[PDB]
Formats: sequence, structure tokens, C-alpha cells
Amino acid sequence: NLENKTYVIMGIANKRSIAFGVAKVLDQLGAKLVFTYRKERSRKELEKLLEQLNQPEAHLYQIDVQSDEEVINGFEQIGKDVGNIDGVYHSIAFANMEDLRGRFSETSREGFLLAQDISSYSLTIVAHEAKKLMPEGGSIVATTYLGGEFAVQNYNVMGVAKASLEANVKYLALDLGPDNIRVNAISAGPIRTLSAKGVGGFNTILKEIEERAPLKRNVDQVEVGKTAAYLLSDLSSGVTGENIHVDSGFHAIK
Amino acid sequence: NLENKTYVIMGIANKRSIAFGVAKVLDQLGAKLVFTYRKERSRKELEKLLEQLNQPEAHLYQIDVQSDEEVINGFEQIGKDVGNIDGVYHSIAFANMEDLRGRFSETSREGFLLAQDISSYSLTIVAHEAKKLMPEGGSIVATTYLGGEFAVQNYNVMGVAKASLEANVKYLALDLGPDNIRVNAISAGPIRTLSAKGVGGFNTILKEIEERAPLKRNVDQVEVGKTAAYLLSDLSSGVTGENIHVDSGFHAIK
Amino acid sequence: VNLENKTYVIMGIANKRSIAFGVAKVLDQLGAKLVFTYRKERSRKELEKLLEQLNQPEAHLYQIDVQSDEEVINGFEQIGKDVGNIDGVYHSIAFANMEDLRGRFSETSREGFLLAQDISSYSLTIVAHEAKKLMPEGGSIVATTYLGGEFAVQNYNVMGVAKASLEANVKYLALDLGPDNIRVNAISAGPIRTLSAKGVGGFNTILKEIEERAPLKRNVDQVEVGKTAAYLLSDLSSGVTGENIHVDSGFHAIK
Amino acid sequence: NLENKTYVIMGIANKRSIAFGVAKVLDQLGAKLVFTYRKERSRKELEKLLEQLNQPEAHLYQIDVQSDEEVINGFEQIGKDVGNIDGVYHSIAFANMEDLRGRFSETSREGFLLAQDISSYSLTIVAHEAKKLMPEGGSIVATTYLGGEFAVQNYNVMGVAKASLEANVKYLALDLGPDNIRVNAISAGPIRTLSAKGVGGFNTILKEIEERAPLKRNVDQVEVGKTAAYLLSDLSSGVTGENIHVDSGFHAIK
Ligand SMILES: NC(=O)C1=CN([C@@H]2O[C@H](COP(=O)(O)OP(=O)(O)OC[C@H]3O[C@@H](n4cnc5c(N)ncnc54)[C@H](OP(=O)(O)O)[C@@H]3O)[C@@H](O)[C@H]2O)C=CC1
Ligand SMILES: NC(=O)C1=CN([C@@H]2O[C@H](COP(=O)(O)OP(=O)(O)OC[C@H]3O[C@@H](n4cnc5c(N)ncnc54)[C@H](OP(=O)(O)O)[C@@H]3O)[C@@H](O)[C@H]2O)C=CC1
Ligand SMILES: NC(=O)C1=CN([C@@H]2O[C@H](COP(=O)(O)OP(=O)(O)OC[C@H]3O[C@@H](n4cnc5c(N)ncnc54)[C@H](OP(=O)(O)O)[C@@H]3O)[C@@H](O)[C@H]2O)C=CC1
Ligand SMILES: NC(=O)C1=CN([C@@H]2O[C@H](COP(=O)(O)OP(=O)(O)OC[C@H]3O[C@@H](n4cnc5c(N)ncnc54)[C@H](OP(=O)(O)O)[C@@H]3O)[C@@H](O)[C@H]2O)C=CC1
Ligand SMILES: Cc1c(N)cccc1Cn1ccc(OCCc2cccs2)cc1=O
Ligand SMILES: Cc1c(N)cccc1Cn1ccc(OCCc2cccs2)cc1=O
Ligand SMILES: Cc1c(N)cccc1Cn1ccc(OCCc2cccs2)cc1=O
Ligand SMILES: Cc1c(N)cccc1Cn1ccc(OCCc2cccs2)cc1=O
Repeated sequence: NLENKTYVIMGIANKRSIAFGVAKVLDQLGAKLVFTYRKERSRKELEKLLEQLNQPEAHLYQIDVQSDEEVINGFEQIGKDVGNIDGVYHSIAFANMEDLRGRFSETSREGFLLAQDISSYSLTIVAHEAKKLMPEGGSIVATTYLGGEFAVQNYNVMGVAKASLEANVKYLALDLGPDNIRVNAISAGPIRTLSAKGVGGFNTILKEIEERAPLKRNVDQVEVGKTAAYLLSDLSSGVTGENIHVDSGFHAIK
Repeated sequence: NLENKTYVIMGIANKRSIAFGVAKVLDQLGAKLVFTYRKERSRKELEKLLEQLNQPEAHLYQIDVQSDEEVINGFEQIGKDVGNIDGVYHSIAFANMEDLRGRFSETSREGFLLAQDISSYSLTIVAHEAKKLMPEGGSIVATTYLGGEFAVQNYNVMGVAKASLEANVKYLALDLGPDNIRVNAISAGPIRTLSAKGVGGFNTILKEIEERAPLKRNVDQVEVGKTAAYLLSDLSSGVTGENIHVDSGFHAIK
Repeated sequence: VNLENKTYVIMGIANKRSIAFGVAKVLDQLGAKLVFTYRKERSRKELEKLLEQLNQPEAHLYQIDVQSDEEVINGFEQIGKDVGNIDGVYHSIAFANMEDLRGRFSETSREGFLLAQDISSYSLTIVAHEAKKLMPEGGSIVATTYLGGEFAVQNYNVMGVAKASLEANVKYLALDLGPDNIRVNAISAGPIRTLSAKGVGGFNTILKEIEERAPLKRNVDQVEVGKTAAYLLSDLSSGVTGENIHVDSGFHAIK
Repeated sequence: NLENKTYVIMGIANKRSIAFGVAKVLDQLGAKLVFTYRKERSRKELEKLLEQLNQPEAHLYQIDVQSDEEVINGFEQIGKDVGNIDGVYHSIAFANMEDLRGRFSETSREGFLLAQDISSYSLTIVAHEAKKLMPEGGSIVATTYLGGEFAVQNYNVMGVAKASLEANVKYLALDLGPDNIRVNAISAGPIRTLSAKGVGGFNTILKEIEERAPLKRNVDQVEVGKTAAYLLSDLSSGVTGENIHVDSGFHAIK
């Protein structure tokens, strides 16, 4: 029951974004929501998508995580429009496509530092800024993948980028824990999102999950969302620095 | 909302038990509850505590998990008496005092196997019999300690038993996954229960947690129960074979 | 590595395909004196025949059924009398009933479960307590594990719970015996066609998977375990305790 | 016995370096060694460390790993001067102290990506260029710290770089496995080296080891070299993507 609660959701591109699953679940549970976006596709788009929700008013902010200025000013503006918040759902990453379908040993320095910047550092800077709006504490969640933990074929540079995120979570949880702010991750199983298009060896995973994972099925964005409701609410008080696998138990098998 | 849900809670001994933390939370949420005990002692207790709960009917069953008969015939009586359930909270462990204050290399064989019997194997037989009452699926949750992943001073044989329980949870997960039974653990941080009582200076991993955990506090039974409610309900739906730490972040640090 | 003037007790040779034998060949190649324990008479006969491949001028065989306190106690006492102090122990011993491996994991009998815990895990503890007595300046104790102790592996079942138990056992003994300069470590060998795999479903299909999916594209063998064991058992690993080395062509590190 | 073997060693600063402990071990075992340095300071130092060693006409090379070209041309010059190698020991990382002095949440973007650059990607590019000189296969090892796996107090942005490194080592292992190149990490305990010199959190942990690690002592650079020699040799064939902890058992307790 999330009435009276306010969350910022970052990383909705369209109806298939993991973050849209998050949105729908907190909306249903009565949370006030705030959204951020990178460009103008996610802009008109988002507006249309929020007609699916039950938000009295549309708080959207253009934040590109590569600018410190846009993250600092963006969160400050959110503060001025909606007051204090109770949490942030981080759902932002990027790797160059070429770096995923070539050999990991061939990853450019640019492609590598690029994926670090967007997929991992974003969360540090966003967490420093969002902290200003959480005086009595709150909850930050980020979205990761098992490739951060073990080497998965063709995940490559994004795997290194998610290992970095998952350690980010750990260091943020210990830094902000005394300020009563919890920092956790959701390691989601593979889902058919926009970024999932044209990635090498992706749709073979969906299949292998079906055959091998304890639950013999794949997950969906609404499943990630539910666990997100958990991590973002007081139900998870006491739980921080953690990584919850919403993945049909694929993580627990070899 | 867990109305129209029924859960079996194993291992309330008194007001301070971890399992009563779980009970309160789930009762609050409208669930029906079924309780099991070992001792006569823990029964007159169970009856008393029920007065603090919204349970119009006391359903209590004596099950000593050392007995195959008592576990088969107990779950069979639950099922006649109440019907299908939605899952099971397993909060049962034991080790001889004598072995935990000795050096781990001095542990008696009988001590070691008995801790294994009650703390790990009991979940396996419990799962197999509880599955009988879960035709459409459900969720099984066991309680562990960080001493099962890493060597914790003085936890000794119980750590080994907890390691075996975490593995057991993984194998059960993969076995009972195609039956839509999810199996998970909560790794509780230290708590002042009737069990903590004996261990000397147990007060000092207690103090250590205050000083060093990210949240700089110790967790409570109700915080366990809140995470339990997540795992036992449809909220945790894509999560199985997982070990969630309700220990204020203690596991993410060194 | 130079193991001359060093002495090691090797537990769990049963035939020429035993992982403990790949261990024995290598330590022998490096100049170590070796002492052997066996359970079945059939294994003692094997050991006799097998020395003939080794350069062990004196043949030391001891019957130790690790189910028995008395047998472990007396066995290690007799070893002290007969050969004196030792530099480490290789433990290469496990058991699980075949009924429990063919059933679903949920169906495992209590008896099978506890027998698996007793022999595959508890025996490292008693072994370490009595071995320690022969190591007053310290030494190195090594056990063998398998990845199904860390992740649920299909068909490995009760044994997986057993290896999980052993792997914690290694950590608690490392912590307990550290102050006595005794290091305790495990090797997670990849799957190897021993006498003990022979019966087992799931085995032939994991082997193939390793070849196909593990970073090195091949399966490992008993000598490779042996080599890593010489590192663990020697001063080459003087800083290493409570550690689990996967000798498995990198299959642990992928998904 | 690494007779007839050739190894490139990167990151000797002084006689207290970890990489020099490695060098002494490998030199004792009769291996050929190549050195790389950034600062001429470190060259001067190398030049005189050599008298301790039994190398005939030692080859020293400046490689600042922040530079693509110094690294390609560096290894290209090494294949020319001495031909094929059998291995690389990577002992290189950097983080600004002002990132480390502050709370982790205040970490500059710049300081994060530089850490990543120097401490993590430097491995990827090095691997790719050293592959060239290891046609029949070989062995690559790098140096991490337990702060890569867990949040260690004050380790801050380096913990995130080391996490990244650890992932890199795995993903290099899977891409490079088929070309018979093994890739591994050593997780060293704290040692008083040149780069330990300004750092907060160092005495704290160094003392906790003595009191808490199983061996109740801290480790030293030669103990690291011994494990380096194992992984860089045929003794560890079948071992890849692994992180060996040379830290008196500290990694294994909690
Ligand atoms: N799909 C899957 O199977 C899995 C996904 N994940 C993770 O979950 C998260 C959600 O991604 P997903 O829904 O899959 O796909 P999407 O492509 O829907 O969402 C990714 C979002 O990241 C945004 N983004 C990228 N770069 C920046 C930037 N510099 N500043 C701001 N926003 C940026 C994109 O914005 P824009 O579109 O405006 O360019 C987009 O909205 C990611 O972190 C992903 O790694 C984890 C496990 C598996
Ligand atoms: N206390 C703590 O700080 C922590 C505890 N844990 C774990 O939490 C769980 C509950 O612990 P906790 O509440 O602390 O202590 P409690 O003493 O409250 O609960 C232990 C329960 O185990 C029951 N039990 C013991 N042996 C048997 C048996 N043979 N058959 C049936 N039931 C049996 C006891 O019943 P009876 O009293 O009637 O014999 C009792 O109800 C255990 O798994 C424990 O290891 C995990 C992390 C930390
Ligand atoms: N084979 C594989 O693929 C892998 C094996 N392992 C592990 O490696 C170790 C060696 O297995 P492996 O060599 O493959 O098979 P083996 O059968 O060759 O060796 C197992 C040994 O255990 C002994 N043993 C069994 N019960 C007892 C007992 N009560 N007392 C004393 N010794 C006993 C057997 O001797 P006896 O017959 O005389 O009783 C035999 O020597 C085991 O720990 C196994 O779990 C780990 C990873 C993979
Ligand atoms: N000291 C410790 O307690 C521990 C150290 N480690 C790791 O061991 C490794 C070695 O460090 P350590 O021996 O402690 O101390 P050192 O200062 O002796 O070694 C660090 C080396 O990295 C080199 N280096 C730094 N930046 C660059 C660059 N831009 N290009 C090329 N080389 C560079 C330095 O060379 P130059 O001076 O010429 O710029 C220096 O030789 C590091 O990865 C460190 O994180 C791991 C665990 C604990
Ligand atoms: C944002 C982004 C970009 N720029 C490129 C590739 C992937 C992604 C997001 N994404 C999408 C799918 C995903 O699936 C994990 C399963 C896979 C395994 C190997 C390749 S994909 C993980 C994942 O992180
Ligand atoms: C059921 C039981 C029995 N019979 C004996 C000892 C312990 C327990 C339960 N318990 C109790 C306390 C606990 O504390 C975790 C912190 C500790 C570390 C070392 C000793 S206590 C963990 C834990 O598992
Ligand atoms: C000593 C013993 C007994 N008594 C019963 C089962 C297995 C073993 C030995 N063994 C043999 C093979 C092995 O292979 C690991 C690969 C597998 C995966 C699933 C089933 S086997 C591991 C392993 O432990
Ligand atoms: C190369 C570098 C730079 N530039 C800055 C800080 C540290 C280091 C190297 N280093 C040095 C010491 C060390 O000690 C680990 C123990 C600690 C724990 C918390 C703080 S230090 C680990 C470690 O990685």
C-alpha cells in the first residue's frame, strides 16, 4: 500500500521497458510517480503511456545521465515540484552494439568507458542527488543481469558494466545506510524489451531458460515490478546491499 | 492481502521466536495460519499467542521433525483438517550447546549429524509432504544465518548445517519448480530469541552489527516476517532458489 | 615444486581411476613420501598393485573406514608411530546411496542423507582433528569437492547437499586450525570418469556440456587435480587457506 | 620449474611492489622476465632492482596503460626483441585519493572512469596485445582486492574498479579459453606497498587481519609471487576464470 509515497522512475523508453512494468505496479498500489527520459522519442511516447496509469498529474523530466548538470538540476527540479521522495527506480544502461557481437577482448576503450559511465556511474551520481530529497531515508533499486556475476556468452562489455553496478550498489548501501537509505539490485531474467532487439544469442537464452531454469518459464516486466514494490516499500526494511534474482531460479543452477 | 491464503508456520516456541514475527505479519495481512510445534511447553505457549492474532480457529499440530512418521501424519492431518495450503514457513534448527563452545575440529559425530538432521534434512521431508497439499503450487521458506556462507566465530557446527540448508533449498527449488513450488531462504541477522540465550557474548556480534552493518542497527523478527510475506505471496512470483539477507546489509561488507 | 623430505597421507584411492591416484602419482613424481588409507579389502589389493608404478621404497597401507571414530583415531595414531610427523593430508572420500541419486531430491531418505553427510563431510572434521596431532608445526589439508555443492546441478541431488556441507566444513576448519599453522582448502574438480561416476545418471551429459560450453573446450583429468593439489599441499600456497580452487576448465565462472 | 619460459611483468614501482615479489619468485624458478613501467622514477628503480635478479640483458619498456598506442606498440616491441611469451602478470591500478577520502556517493565522474580505465580496461587491451605473442596458448594473471567482492570501508571507488576487473578476468577467460589462454586473478591481502601509503582504511583492515584471519598474520609480496608462479605455470592447467585469495583466509570469515 503505497498511497502517500513518491518514486522517481528512470529508463522508460516504451510499453516494453522493464521500468514500465515497475510503473504499472507502483501505480496500481497507489504511489505518486515521477518519470525521467533521455531524448524526444521517450518524450511524446511517455506522455501517451501515462494514460495507462492513474496519475492525476504528469511529472516528466529530461535527464541524460552523462551530464552531471542534467542529473543535478533534474533532481533539484523534482524536489521543487513534488517535495521529498521515498525512492528511485534505476533502469538505465547502454553498451555499443558492436562491442557485444565482436570478441570481448576487442572491446574499444571508448565502448568500455561508455558502458561504465551510463550503466554504473549513473547510479552513484543519481544517488547523491536523490539523497537530498530523502531526509528521513528511503529506497534505491537498480536493475542488473546475471552476466554481471558470471560470464554469459555475448554479454561481454555489459557484463563488466553490470559487475560494476552491482559493486556500486554495495558501496552505496554501506555509504547511505547510516542515512537510512537502502540501495539494492534486481537481477532480472531475460525479457523482450526494445534493447533486446538485434542482440546476438539473446532469443536462444529465452529458450534455454524455458528448458533448464527451475520454473521452466521466463519472467516478465511486471514480475520485476512486483519485486520492485517489495524493495521500494517498508516490506524490505532491514534489506540492503542485496541483489534479488527475478529469473525463474536460473541463477541457482549449473 | 493474503485473504483466501493458508500457510503452515513451523517453529514458534514463544513470543520472541522468529516464526512469531512471520505469524504476526501474515495474520495482519488476512492469511489463515496453521502451526506446528515439538514440545508440550511450546503448545500452551502457542495457544496463548493466538490471542494476539486474528485466527478464529487454533490449528496446532505436534510435529517433531526427527520423526518421518510425525511429519507424514502431521501434514496429512493438516490437509484433512484445513485442506490445501499456499506454502510453509520453516524456522527450525538445533545444535548441542557442547559443540558450539568447543573447537569446531572437536565436534562429535552425533552432534554434527543431529544438527544436520533437524536443521537441513527436515526441510526436505517437509517439502515432500507439504507438496501434497499444494496441487496448484505455492512457496516454501526456510531461515538461515550468514554462518552458512562464511566461517563465523563460535557458530561452528551450526554453520555447516546452515550451508547444507542453503544447498537443500537450491535442490528443492529445481526439483519442485516444474510443480510451481518456489523454495527460498531468509538469512536473518542476529536476534535475541530463546535460542540466542545460551551462547556467551552472543551479545557481541549483536554489538558488532550496530557498529558495522550499513544500517547501523540490528533487525527484528517482524522484519523477517515482512520479507517472508514477500516470498510466500505472488509478489515474489519469479523468485526461487534465492537467499535474501534481512541483516541490515551485513553480508555485503567485509 | 620440490616435495623431497616431505610426507603426505592420501585418503581414498580405490583403483587406477581414483582422483586420489592422480594426486599420488604427482606428489610421488615430486619426491614425496606417501601414506595411504583404504576402506575395502579390494582397495588394499589395488593399492599394492598400484605402488609398482610409484617410487615409494616402503609401502604404508592403513585401513580406515571413516564411519568409525576408533578407526580414524587408531589409524592416524599408528601412522605417527610408524612414519612420524606429516606435512599434510589429501582427503578424496565421498558416499551417497544410489537410490537417493535416482529419486527426485524431495524423495531422499533421511538415512541416505545422513550417511552422505557423515562420510562426505563429517569425516573431514575427525580426519583433521587426528591429522593435526601429526603436524605440530603446521601443514596443509586438502579435500575434494564438486560444483553441485555451490549450485543445484541436475541429478547430483543429495551429494550436492553433501558437498555444500563439506565446503563449509573446509571454512570452519580453516578458521579453527589457522592459529595452529594448518591450512585447509578444497579442489572443485570438474567431472571425471572414475569408478564412482560409472553408475551415475547426469554424468555423461555434463561431460559433453563442459566440452561445448566451458572456456577451455575440454574436460579435465586426475593429474590436473594432482597438480593443483601439489600447490595446495606445498609452501607454494603458504598464504592460501579456506579457499576453493575450481579445476574445471573454467566452467564455474560461466552461465 | 619455469626454465625456458618468458613472462612480461607490469607495474614495478619499487622494491616493495607486489609485482617485484612476483619477479623474485619467477626469477628463482629460472624464468625470463620482461618489465613495463609508467614513470621514469620506476625505471630508475627497476634498473637497480635487476642486480637482485639473475636476468642476462633485461628488457624494460615504458607502457602507460591509459594509452592505446603505448600498449600496442609496447607489446609489438616485445615480440620483436624477444619473441613469444608464456604469460603476463598485471599489477596495475589507480584511483585519485580525493575520491577515496570522501564518501563513495560523492565520487567524481572523472575519478570513476579513470579508475575503471587504469584498473580494469588496461587488462582487456593488454590481453588482446599479448595474445599476439602467445600463439600456442599461455597464462594471464592480474591483481585484485577483496573490496571488489564486498564493500570494504574506505576502499570506495577502487572496490568498484576491482569488481569490474574481476568480471573482465572472467570474460577474458571465456573468449580466450579456446585459444588456450588462461586468465586468473589473485586476491591479495593488504600489504604495505607504495600505493598503500596515503590510504585511509589501511591500518584498520591490516590490524583486523592479524586479529581475525585464520592465520592471524598478514601476507607479503613473495607469498603473492608464489601463487603467481602456480597460475602462470602448467601446474594450474584446467584452472581459469578463478580468483585465488592470498590473504591468510580472511575472505572466508565473517
Ligand atoms: N531486457 C532484459 O532482458 C534485461 C534488462 N536488464 C536491465 O534492465 C534495465 C532496463 O532496460 P530494458 O527495459 O531492457 O530496455 P529499454 O531499452 O526499454 O530501457 C533502457 C533505457 O535506458 C535509457 N538510457 C540509455 N542511455 C541513457 C542515458 N545516457 N541517460 C538516460 N537514460 C538512458 C534509454 O533511453 P532512450 O530509450 O531515451 O535512449 C531507455 O529508456 C537496463 O538497466 C538493463 O540492463 C537486466 C536484465 C535483463
Ligand atoms: N536467533 C537468531 O539470531 C538467528 C536464528 N536463525 C534461525 O532461525 C530459526 C528459528 O530460530 P529462533 O527463533 O532464533 O529460535 P527459537 O528457539 O524461537 O525457534 C527454534 C524452534 O525450533 C524448534 N525445533 C527444534 N528442534 C525441533 C525438532 N526436532 N522438531 C521440531 N521442531 C524443533 C523448537 O521447538 P521446541 O522449542 O518446541 O523444541 C523451536 O520452536 C532457526 O532455523 C535458527 O537457526 C537464523 C539467523 C539468526
Ligand atoms: N568423479 C568425479 O567426477 C568427481 C569426483 N569428486 C569427488 O572426488 C572424490 C573422489 O571421487 P572418485 O575418485 O571420483 O571415485 P573413487 O571411488 O575412486 O574414490 C572414492 C573413494 O571413497 C572411498 N570411501 C567411500 N566410503 C568410505 C568410507 N566409509 N571410508 C573410507 N573411504 C571411503 C572409496 O574406497 P572404498 O571403495 O575402499 O570404500 C574410494 O577410495 C570424492 O570426494 C568425490 O565426491 C569431485 C568432483 C568430480
Ligand atoms: N597494496 C595492497 O595492499 C594491495 C594491492 N593490490 C593490487 O596490486 C597491484 C599492485 O599495486 P601495489 O604493488 O600495491 O603498489 P605499487 O604502487 O607497487 O604498484 C602499482 C603499479 O601500477 C602502475 N601503474 C599505475 N598507473 C599506471 C598507468 N597509468 N600505466 C601503467 N602503469 C600504471 C604503477 O607504475 P607508475 O608508478 O610507473 O605509474 C605501479 O608500478 C594493484 O592492482 C593493487 O590494487 C591488491 C590487493 C592489496
Ligand atoms: C541497454 C542495452 C544495450 N544498449 C545493449 C544490449 C543490452 C541492453 C539491455 N539488456 C537487454 C537484454 C539483456 O538480456 C540479457 C540476456 C543476454 C545474454 C546475452 C546477450 S543478451 C540484458 C541487458 O542488459
Ligand atoms: C536453534 C539454535 C540452537 N539449538 C543452538 C544455537 C543456535 C540456534 C539458532 N540460532 C541462534 C542464534 C544465532 O545467532 C547468529 C549469531 C551467532 C554467531 C555465533 C553464535 S550465535 C543463529 C542461530 O541459528
Ligand atoms: C563417491 C560417489 C558416490 N558414492 C555417489 C555419487 C558420486 C560419487 C563421486 N562422484 C562421481 C562423479 C561426479 O561427477 C560430477 C558430475 C555429475 C553431475 C550430476 C551427476 S554426476 C561427482 C562425484 O562426487
Ligand atoms: C593503486 C592504488 C591507488 N592508486 C589508490 C589506492 C589503492 C591502490 C592499490 N591498493 C593499495 C592498498 C590496498 O589495500 C587494501 C586494504 C584497504 C582497505 C580499505 C582501504 S585500503 C589495496 C589496493 O588496491
